[PDB]
Amino acid sequence: QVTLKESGGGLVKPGGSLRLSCAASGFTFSSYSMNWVRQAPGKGLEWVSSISSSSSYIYYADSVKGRFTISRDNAKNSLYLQMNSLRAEDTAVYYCARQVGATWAFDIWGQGTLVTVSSVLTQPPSASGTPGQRVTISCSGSSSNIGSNTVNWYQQLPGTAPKLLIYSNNQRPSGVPDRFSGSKSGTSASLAISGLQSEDEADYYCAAWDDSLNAWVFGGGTKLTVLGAAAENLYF
Amino acid sequence: DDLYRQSLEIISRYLREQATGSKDAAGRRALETLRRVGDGVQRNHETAFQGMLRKLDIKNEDDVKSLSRVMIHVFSDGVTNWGRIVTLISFGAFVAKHLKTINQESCIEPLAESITDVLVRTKRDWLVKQRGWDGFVEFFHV
Repeated sequence: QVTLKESGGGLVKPGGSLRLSCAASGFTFSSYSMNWVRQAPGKGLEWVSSISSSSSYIYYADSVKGRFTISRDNAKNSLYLQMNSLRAEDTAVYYCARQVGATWAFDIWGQGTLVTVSSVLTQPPSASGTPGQRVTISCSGSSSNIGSNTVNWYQQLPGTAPKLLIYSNNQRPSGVPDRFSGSKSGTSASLAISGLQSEDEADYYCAAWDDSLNAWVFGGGTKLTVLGAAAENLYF
Repeated sequence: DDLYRQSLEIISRYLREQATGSKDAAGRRALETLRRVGDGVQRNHETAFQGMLRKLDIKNEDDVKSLSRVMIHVFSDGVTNWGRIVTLISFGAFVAKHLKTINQESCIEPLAESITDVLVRTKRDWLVKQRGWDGFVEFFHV
């Protein structure tokens, strides 16, 4: 079983410190780049930090620079996040995610850990449809992100961790139905669901690497509602 | 330049062992990958590499020096990827093998310097964005 499991979350006071751990199983950890992605309650995904296989290349989001330190111990299959000078703005579920070497997609995600301290790509906030209908979700970027690099799409069902839906603009991983499709044109990208199903009611996020920011940029997310959907698509 | 030094160490140590025929932290993992991917490219492109070596006509020290100068314009079509980089290094290993058979083993180090010079000079920005040698390892992981 290929898995990631985050640890170390909890309640901390502003100005405090907390260390997160991420335990990797079922794969050769030392051959993959790893990332931390967080999500404030009721809000979108925000990339935090990334570290290459041998720790030679490290990157941070502007909002955590100087306060957060990412590290890894390949001998323990572990990824760490040292968080100092914690602010209320850092409250979020923190996810550990594995990056594919050939595509840079985040193919494996942990369940997340809650830290309680007490958008460069754009997407419509909502989208809706009846079952069987075709819906489209756009993702707007610019020269240094979508215009220079590939786009990835993630799907997050309510109460679940995000899952890889599309990679390299239009490629589907195993386990993703052919009803989902993606496209990239200029600095824009789009996700199409051809024949809405009950299970498609989820939040959808686009993401791309930004050459100017040297950061991963996530879209604000689109909440997809399936009006009049039946449990497991069985209409009685 | 930590990237040129690291790349030179990786490419030279790989070309020197390919000629000799015997195997000698981030650089350690990159070398293991280059040994697997590189030997594979040389095995599957042996006929194409034989034609390229015959065309270049390498018989002495000066022929390696001329190859060194023509090297800066190898990626003139604007196509950049890890496949193209490993193809240059693998062809360099193939020319390093030939150099050992023509009793010109001293030519392996300037050949390694020229391959490294072109990669770091014309592709530095690309290599840096690709996480350099960590990126190389992660790209070819199976």
